[PDB]
Amino acid sequence: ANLISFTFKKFNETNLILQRDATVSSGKLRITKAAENGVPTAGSLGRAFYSTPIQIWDNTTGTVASWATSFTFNLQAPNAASPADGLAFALVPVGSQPKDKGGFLGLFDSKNYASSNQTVAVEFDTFYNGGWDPTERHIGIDVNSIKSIKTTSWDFANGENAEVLITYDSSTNLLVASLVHPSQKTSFIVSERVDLTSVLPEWVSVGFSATTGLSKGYVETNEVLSWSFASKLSINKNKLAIFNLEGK
Amino acid sequence: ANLISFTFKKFNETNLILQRDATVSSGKLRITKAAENGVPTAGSLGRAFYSTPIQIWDNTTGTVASWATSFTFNLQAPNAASPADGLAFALVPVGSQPKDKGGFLGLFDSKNYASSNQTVAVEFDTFYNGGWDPTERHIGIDVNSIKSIKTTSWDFANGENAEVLITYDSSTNLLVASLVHPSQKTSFIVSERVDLTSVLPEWVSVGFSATTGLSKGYVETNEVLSWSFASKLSINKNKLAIFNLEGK
Amino acid sequence: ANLISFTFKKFNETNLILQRDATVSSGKLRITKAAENGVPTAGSLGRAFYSTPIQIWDNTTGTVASWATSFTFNLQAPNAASPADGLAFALVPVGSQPKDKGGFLGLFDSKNYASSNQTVAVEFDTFYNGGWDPTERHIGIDVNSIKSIKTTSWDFANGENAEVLITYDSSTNLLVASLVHPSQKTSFIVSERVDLTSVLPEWVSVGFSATTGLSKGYVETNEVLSWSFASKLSINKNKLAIFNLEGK
Amino acid sequence: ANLISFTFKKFNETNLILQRDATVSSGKLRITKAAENGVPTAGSLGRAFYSTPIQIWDNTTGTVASWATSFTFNLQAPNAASPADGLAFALVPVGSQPKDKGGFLGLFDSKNYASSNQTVAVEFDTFYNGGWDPTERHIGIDVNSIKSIKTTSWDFANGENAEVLITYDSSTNLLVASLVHPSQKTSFIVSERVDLTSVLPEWVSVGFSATTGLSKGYVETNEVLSWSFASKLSINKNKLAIFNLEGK
Ligand SMILES: OC[C@H]1O[C@@H](O)[C@H](O)[C@@H](O)[C@H]1O
Ligand SMILES: OC[C@H]1O[C@@H](O)[C@H](O)[C@@H](O)[C@H]1O
Ligand SMILES: OC[C@H]1O[C@@H](O)[C@H](O)[C@@H](O)[C@H]1O
Ligand SMILES: OC[C@H]1O[C@@H](O)[C@H](O)[C@@H](O)[C@H]1O
Ligand SMILES: [Ca+2]
Ligand SMILES: [Ca+2]
Ligand SMILES: [Ca+2]
Ligand SMILES: [Ca+2]
Ligand SMILES: [Mn+2]
Ligand SMILES: [Mn+2]
Ligand SMILES: [Mn+2]
Ligand SMILES: [Mn+2]
Repeated sequence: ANLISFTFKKFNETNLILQRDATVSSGKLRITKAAENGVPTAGSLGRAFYSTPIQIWDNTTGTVASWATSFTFNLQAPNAASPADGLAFALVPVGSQPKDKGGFLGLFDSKNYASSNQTVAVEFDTFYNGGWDPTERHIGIDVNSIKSIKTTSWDFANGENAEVLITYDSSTNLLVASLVHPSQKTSFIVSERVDLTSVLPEWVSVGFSATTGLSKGYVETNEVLSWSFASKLSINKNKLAIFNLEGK
Repeated sequence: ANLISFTFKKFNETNLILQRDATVSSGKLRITKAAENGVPTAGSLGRAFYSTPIQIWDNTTGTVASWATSFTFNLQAPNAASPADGLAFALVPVGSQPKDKGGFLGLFDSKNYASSNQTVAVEFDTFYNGGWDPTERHIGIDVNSIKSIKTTSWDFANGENAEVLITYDSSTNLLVASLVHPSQKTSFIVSERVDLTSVLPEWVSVGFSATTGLSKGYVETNEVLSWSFASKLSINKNKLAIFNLEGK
Repeated sequence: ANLISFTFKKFNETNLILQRDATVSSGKLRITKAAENGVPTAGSLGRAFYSTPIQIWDNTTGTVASWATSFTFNLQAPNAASPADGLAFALVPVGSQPKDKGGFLGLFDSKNYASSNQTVAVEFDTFYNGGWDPTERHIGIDVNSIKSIKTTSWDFANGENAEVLITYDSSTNLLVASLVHPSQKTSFIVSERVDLTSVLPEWVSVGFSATTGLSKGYVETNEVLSWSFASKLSINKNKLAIFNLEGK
Repeated sequence: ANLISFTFKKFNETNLILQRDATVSSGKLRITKAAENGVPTAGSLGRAFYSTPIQIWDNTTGTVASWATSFTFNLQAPNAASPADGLAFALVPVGSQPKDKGGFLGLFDSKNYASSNQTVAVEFDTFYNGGWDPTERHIGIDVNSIKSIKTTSWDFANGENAEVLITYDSSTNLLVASLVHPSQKTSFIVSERVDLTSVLPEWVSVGFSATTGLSKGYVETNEVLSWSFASKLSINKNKLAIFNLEGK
């Protein structure tokens, strides 16, 4: 069985693929733009992916990878009544480029299903886009669309660390995503069946995408403090307890 | 840093401490009694712990272990309208013996706080005991009492696998417990601050406790299909993504 | 696949089976007796095993475990021209008791093959017993006999740390043992085919055995500073890179 | 602490940086050219490195990474009396290009110390270059020169798998390299102190380099069957047991 894993407790440019406004500052992955004084700027889009492609499924053998990722993020809004747009963990084709900003989170073009995007994302959505969104802040699973196939309520705590765990089990095709705000003692969970052989190419880049608002005042930070990933592809035909010790 | 981990995809008597009705049958940990025909029996109590003690905190250094556990369980009731009582993952003192059966799950004596029990448990409670329980099936965190310090709703699916992840972070003192029913695509999550140095002895046995009803007809299986554990104790002063690959 | 591992950077009585003179002092596993002033005593025998049994092979499936262990030891002799006897890493039957002291290292009765001992050991032999030993200090593989089936020269550095790696590959039946003296930049290696299904019971205790001389003046310490173990048993049919990081 | 690891039981172009003749064929990394009939060709040079750079030391904190790698290789010569030249595991600067072929193994220019190459390599040298080589087949440690700073005898078994383990301990600055031929039950070991902060840049590519002879008839395969790597960089201040299970 082929294995790949990593743990970034601090970040570095050298092992990341940085796109647009995404930047490493003082060991922190700052996906969207912040001023020298620490003011988040509007109209920002940023992306970061790991420098090594991950084989998510094998066409010749029919094997599917089981994988898990954990990260700690922090969305900090100067004014909570007006922030946007959110951040997401995504699997994209290898040389994949950013798409629409704002509510599309740098990952999608529109609300309708476009299979040629070949993108799976778990979004953490700070802004009510209504054109497609549920009423409150939510975690969603995005398959080739910004219009999540399933969501769950997220009691987002402004400027407070969120510790995320996303797991994919090959044998049940189940994608699970959970968020914890340790300072609030709150927790949230989403689970949906996703067939990755239907959605993603055999090889993907894993990482993050985030945006700020399309208006001057709708601003927030989209920072990632730590990140851990592990994947296991069987040859023919994920120890999770040991994995979250690495990251969250 | 001292480390300990294991993964049981199948079970064996030889590395377990079996108490009361708990038994290994065909590689499955059957905590409570089942007939030769496969009929769950009432009035049953069973416990299983790992044969090696886990240091959960160090008095001399002040260090606290971070740990994670994942398991898959299956509660199967012939009649869903009348089952009891549930199963729990517990940390108990090393030579610890079973307590009250039924709604006390083999772990506690009463509803009031008794610190000398020194027991932390995450319960999966199939039965409304009301004397202390919420109205529906629930996951709860038990600290020296059967009366959980916090609960969350559990849409229990009869005879369907439940994949559980329990994590404890030393730095935030946060115990998180999540349950997934992959066949239903449902998921549930509980999080509460627990100071283990206040609750548990330095050394504990980790494992499971379960009971059937205190009436002839209130019967269910309490089976554990797989189990994974990992713990990390720093010397002075948990990679989770890699851990759940091991178990769930 | 069933997994078991641990890493002791410091030692504790609570997760060990201590036999005879073996003792934990200031986080160090002291296999043989030392005075309050730090003087090693003669005629000493000591043993330490992990509290959880390891399944080394499965009779019903025919599967054999692959395993690896790493430890750092220190043999300190007041007078190098007169020390004895050495220390060994051993796999013994579960409730196994010490045997002959001195040159037999607490593991064997005699030089002739006795299959009922069911013991595999990698010895680090400080003393020329001649009755069976090579001329100089040696690493040997012991199968049911103190008379090694294969040895290699060991340029033992008195009172200097030795970092050991022992690996067993199920698919090649190859036991490899290596010793490094980092302060000397020296290294030594032994490899021999051993069929464990022929030698060991299905379940074993893993750990250490050591002895001091059978004369007043032939004295040394037999200390173990750190210890790491991992084993993997397939269900029906070892990552050494990551192992020795955690390991050594 | 930042972590990185992988295990290739089979190979893929997508996560490798392939240079010159190096190619992936049927899941095997074939470093040097082979004909369609399976005939090794002369005058070949090939290199393969992992697509993610490894931080081997940190200038700002003074921290040095501990790392380990394990691989299985196979050198197959049609005529043993005339093969060349060998293969090596190397750490090179990130965008580093191949150097001289033949006896220089694609890694070096000459025998004299050139610090600007910034290359550490463990060589497995099939050919007596005399200009710098010991008389028989050898494992050597190469620091900025093809003239090894230390070697050891290698009883090379033609067309037989060699299982290699290379470890670097930050605290002792010790590089250890061992080779096992499981079919022969033979083993070999080399150890030397290397200060990596003196030799390598902070970031390196890890991987392999190999060459065939500079004469028509001096031909061999230089195949790598599996490969595992793990590295650990502390923030301010390696479990080998578990590593070599996943590893080898
Ligand atoms: O005002 C901020 C908002 O502006 C909308 O036009 C946009 O679609 C939203 O995603 C959000 O950015
Ligand atoms: O009838 C079944 C029930 O009986 C009650 O007396 C008991 O307290 C419950 O835990 C449950 O077992
Ligand atoms: O005096 C030292 C020696 O004494 C021998 O009789 C004994 O067999 C050796 O193992 C060694 O201990
Ligand atoms: O002919 C075989 C040999 O030829 C030499 O000139 C060369 O330096 C050696 O590396 C080897 O390839
Ligand atoms: Ca939105
Ligand atoms: Ca109850
Ligand atoms: Ca001897
Ligand atoms: Ca040469
Ligand atoms: Mn949304
Ligand atoms: Mn309850
Ligand atoms: Mn001997
Ligand atoms: Mn050479």
